[PDB]
Amino acid sequence: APQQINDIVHRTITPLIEQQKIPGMAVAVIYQGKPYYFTWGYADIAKKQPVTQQTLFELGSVSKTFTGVLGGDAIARGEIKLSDPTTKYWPELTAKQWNGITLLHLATYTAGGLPLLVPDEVKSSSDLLRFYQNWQPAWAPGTQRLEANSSIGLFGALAVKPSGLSFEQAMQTRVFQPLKLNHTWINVPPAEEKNYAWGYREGKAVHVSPGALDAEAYGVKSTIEDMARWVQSNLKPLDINEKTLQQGIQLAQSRYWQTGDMYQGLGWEMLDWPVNPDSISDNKIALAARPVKAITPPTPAVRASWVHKTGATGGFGSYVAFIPEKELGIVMLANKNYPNPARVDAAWQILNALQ
Ligand SMILES: C=C1CS[C@H]([C@@H](C=O)NC(=O)[C@H](CCCCN)NC(=O)CC[C@@H](NC(=O)[C@H](C)NC(C)=O)C(=O)O)N=C1C(=O)O
Ligand SMILES: [K+]
Repeated sequence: APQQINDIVHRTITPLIEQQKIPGMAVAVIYQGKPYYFTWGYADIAKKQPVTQQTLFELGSVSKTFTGVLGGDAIARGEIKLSDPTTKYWPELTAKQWNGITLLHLATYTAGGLPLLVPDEVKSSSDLLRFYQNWQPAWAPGTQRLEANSSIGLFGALAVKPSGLSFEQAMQTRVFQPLKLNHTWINVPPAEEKNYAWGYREGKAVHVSPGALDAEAYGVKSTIEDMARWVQSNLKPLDINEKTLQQGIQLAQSRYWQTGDMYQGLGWEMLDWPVNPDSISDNKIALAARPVKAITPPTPAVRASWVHKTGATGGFGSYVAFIPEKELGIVMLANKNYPNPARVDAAWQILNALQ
């Protein structure tokens, strides 16, 4: 890389790895549209496998950006509308609380207090219908935001219903394959297992456990090369040749709701750039309910934005940020779940120094 990039990334990430005891890390910076890669540590401590540009990391909540874009692509295809009632796509959802809950609400965590996780004792398609039928909202729809894998995960499952495809098949054919994300996976194939990093949680090697709507909310594993390509695609959607996908990326960066200085997209979250770095979590907050103000109608993707998403599984911590008006971006993938503020701090320190 150019020495300026080299030096800001290594002076920022080296002490981050130290302080947070991160076993393994990959970083990509996208600087004038062009990726630059950096790796440290181990992907598997016991087997002494290093992190490389081909290491797969669990993206956790960053997976939601893929679900938001796949949903955007389905809207652009005319298969769904965000204004549609949920019940249009799941008619057996007959319980009265669902009257007035739209796909917009599900995609943006505004349905009225759907939980962070679907309960572990929900396995089957009948178990999932009972869970949603029996769920009692705390709030009226479109009033309060509570980040929820049960919310955006249901959005993703319903958004693909009119295509006739499974969620994975729609994701593969409509998002991963057009963007040449050939080492990005909902289910890691046997051939790629040698590249799949272990996560580490209290010294113990761990992968993300199966659960209900886990592909749709937190199930994507990717490399630092494919995640750099995902940032480039989201920075510059008009270079994408597949029309509905280009439009789906644009819809995922539209501003649907405002809480404080943040704006809720489909998966992506946004602030106005330039951004105060204390204004940009899990500083160990298990549940953070916030009032939202509708942006009526949604603002199309603002190029002067800090667009980002954090992500965690038990063993992994991910972070993606980018600034369309500067052609700048960053992906940080780690095999430890370390505090969200340390992620945002390091990302800001890097990108600020490069504009
Ligand atoms: C801020 C949010 C919004 S929703 C967001 C969301 C996206 O990243 N989180 C998840 O999907 C969470 C991650 C929780 C991190 C450690 N507690 N759940 C999962 O990924 C799946 C369940 C998870 N199950 C577990 O029992 C734990 C966390 N794993 C281990 C190894 O102990 C697993 O890894 O298999 N999590 C939070 C939160 O409060 O932790
Ligand atoms: K599943």
